[PDB]
Amino acid sequence: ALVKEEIQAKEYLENLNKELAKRTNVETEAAWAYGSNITDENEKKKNEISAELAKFMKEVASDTTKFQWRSYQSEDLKRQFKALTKLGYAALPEDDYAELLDTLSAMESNFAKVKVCDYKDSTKCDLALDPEIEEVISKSRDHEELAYYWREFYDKAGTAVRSQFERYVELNTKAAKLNNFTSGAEAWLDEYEDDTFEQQLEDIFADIRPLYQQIHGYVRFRLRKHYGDAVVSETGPIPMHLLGNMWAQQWSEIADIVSPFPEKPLVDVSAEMEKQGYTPLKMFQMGDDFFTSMNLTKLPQDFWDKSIIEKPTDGRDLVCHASAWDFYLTDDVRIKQCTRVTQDQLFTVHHELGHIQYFLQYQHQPFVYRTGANPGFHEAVGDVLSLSVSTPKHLEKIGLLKDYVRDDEARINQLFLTALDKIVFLPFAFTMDKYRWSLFRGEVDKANWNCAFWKLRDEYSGIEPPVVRSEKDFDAPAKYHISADVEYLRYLVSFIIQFQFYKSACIKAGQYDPDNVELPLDNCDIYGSAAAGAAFHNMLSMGASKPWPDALEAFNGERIMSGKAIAEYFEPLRVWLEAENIKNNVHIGWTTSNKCVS
Ligand SMILES: *[C@@H]1O[C@H](CO)[C@@H](O[C@@H]2O[C@H](CO)[C@@H](O[C@@H]3O[C@H](CO[C@H]4O[C@H](CO)[C@@H](O)[C@H](O)[C@@H]4O)[C@@H](O)[C@H](O[C@H]4O[C@H](CO[C@@H]5O[C@H](CO)[C@@H](O)[C@H](O)[C@@H]5O)[C@@H](O)[C@H](O)[C@@H]4O)[C@@H]3O)[C@H](O)[C@H]2NC(C)=O)[C@H](O)[C@H]1NC(C)=O
Ligand SMILES: O=C(NC(Cc1ccccc1)P(=O)(O)[C@@H]1CCC[C@H]1C(=O)N[C@@H](Cc1c[nH]c2ccccc12)C(=O)O)OCc1ccccc1
Ligand SMILES: *[C@@H]1O[C@H](CO)[C@@H](O)[C@H](O)[C@H]1NC(C)=O
Ligand SMILES: *[C@@H]1O[C@H](CO)[C@@H](O)[C@H](O)[C@H]1NC(C)=O
Ligand SMILES: [Zn+2]
Repeated sequence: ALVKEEIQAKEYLENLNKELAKRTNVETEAAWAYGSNITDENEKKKNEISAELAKFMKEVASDTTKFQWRSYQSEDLKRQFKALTKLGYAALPEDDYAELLDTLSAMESNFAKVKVCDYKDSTKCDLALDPEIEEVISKSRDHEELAYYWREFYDKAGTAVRSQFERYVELNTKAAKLNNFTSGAEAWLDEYEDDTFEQQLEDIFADIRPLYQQIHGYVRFRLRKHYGDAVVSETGPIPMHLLGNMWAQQWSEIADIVSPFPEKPLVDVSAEMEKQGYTPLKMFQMGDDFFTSMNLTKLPQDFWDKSIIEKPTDGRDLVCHASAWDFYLTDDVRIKQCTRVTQDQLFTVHHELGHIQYFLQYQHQPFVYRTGANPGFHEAVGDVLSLSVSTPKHLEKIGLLKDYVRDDEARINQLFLTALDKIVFLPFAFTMDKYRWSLFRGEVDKANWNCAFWKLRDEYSGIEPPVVRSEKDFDAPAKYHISADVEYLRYLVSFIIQFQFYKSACIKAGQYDPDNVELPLDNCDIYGSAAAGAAFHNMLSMGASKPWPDALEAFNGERIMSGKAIAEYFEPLRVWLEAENIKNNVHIGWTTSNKCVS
């Protein structure tokens, strides 16, 4: 009978979860070694261990059918069993799985090994994205130099892996169908446990889109005054290489030329960090300080002993796109970041430590629950702190911002600066997965794959390549997450929900009151707030033990993903910007791009 079986099932899960942590530890160690040191030997080791774990997962999924788990009384037990039935890529036949792993490492290693030649010196051909190319894209205001680096990078990181990407799409689809999802789109969306999730995001995006159009319009106007109308047209999509980022995902790097009030202060603390002798170690210690100040968990000794926080100075190849690592034991958590001493990197450190904090908060949970409530939650944690770190309030406290007068004009500058990071990103993030979903779902013919990418970038973001592209190019994998097969919707979700978290954390900290002019949301610092920390502990400690609305409820009593909070934060900017665009007769919207030839 079922009563006795459910008792046996509980013991089965308890033992199996422990076995899964231990087996995954081994896979994670091999993946860490490869990411830290790209070699053919390490590639082989990583992929062989994964193949072994996949084989065990197949046996696990098979064993779940021996339990009448759908008949059980315990929602908790049922939730754990359901999690075990979900094989993902491990559902593929042995050979197909091995081919997929080979395809994935081929794409990640290609991305990591990209080197271009110096614009001024065709002899020097050892410039990597991190840090050499990214430095030029962010700092150069020479549009031809910018276009050179754009083309060189996209050709090498994107086009070079078209055939691999094609095989990846095929195997991803085969895997999804073996799990009885329609495609990889549905497989990814399953992580949000909500059949209306896509529509919810369409609705929120539609609400924020008009504000994005205004920012777009204003930035284009300002870029015309800098580069001239030969480079930037009034009515067309913005040439993306002028936006301070290789993928135009955030535009904060060009704030100095597009800021609302150029004669007023613009927060840029990179120079002060260098002046005060900041190091990657100091930055991480400061991040640790922020979490502990909120009564959250201190970084364990394993973290300091084992993390890589600076780019290695030997000749080795490695993945320099930052990552946080859970090894599924106790306190064995790690970061690999090629850290630089900049304002942006200080935020990145806090983002990374948000992942690490989540690992520590839920490490007592059964293995299947040791992940985010949904992927967006994991990405949001560190950003909530970064929002307060970025405030003039906090930056003055740590002596990085000097002689600052927070008048109305300085406030608009700061809000705009934040919008260039937070609002601008929304259409970008949506398109990363809208694109891959359409390929996964078989909605785009292979002959149209490249211009399908640029069409979305045009439609949603109103940006375009600096030069004419065609179906002879393949540009999507020039973005890390696309080469590395990392779902991107998590970041769109994060950028929305992080303002729900921030607003509530600020209210809890007594740092935000909508009726108190002295406590604006955009200058809230949650540093040292145990009350804000309590909310985080209540939520993060749950891991994936409950559907995400219950985790949100544990934080602030709400159960609904909402764009209300992000709109609330940016409302003073919206009012000012709508008026400024009218005052300057700023053209809003864009004609269809001519930069991708069919
Ligand atoms: C994705 O969807 C797939 C369907 O599109 C699905 O594939 C199906 O999985 C079924 C298992 O759940 C499987 O059903 C079995 O069928 C066997 C015979 O099928 C053969 O002939 C078919 C032609 O008619 C072919 O198409 C097949 O390829 C096969 O060759 C049966 O022998 C088998 O039966 C046994 O098991 C049932 C299970 O009973 C349940 O559990 C307990 C038993 O302890 C019961 O008390 C309880 O009431 C409950 O019913 C027993 O009742 C029975 O006595 C036998 O022991 C079973 O029906 C099916 O064949 C398979 N394919 C298809 C095309 O349907 C995938 O599993 C899905 N994948 C995922 C990951 O979810
Ligand atoms: O390490 C990562 N992940 C990252 C990348 C990665 C994923 C999978 C394998 C390997 C690596 P990253 O998001 O820290 C990560 C590394 C630094 C920035 C982050 C990023 O990619 N951000 C996005 C979005 C973005 C751009 N600018 C910003 C600024 C602030 C927040 C996000 C953001 C990007 O495109 O780079 O994941 C840890 C994890 C484990 C288990 C569950 C959940 C999470
Ligand atoms: C990189 O890996 C090689 C073998 O693949 C190993 O011999 C070497 O020690 C590693 N290098 C570093 C710097 O760890
Ligand atoms: C710190 O957190 C602990 C539990 O983690 C809690 O019991 C304690 O009240 C918190 N300290 C403060 C000052 O709130
Ligand atoms: Zn992250």
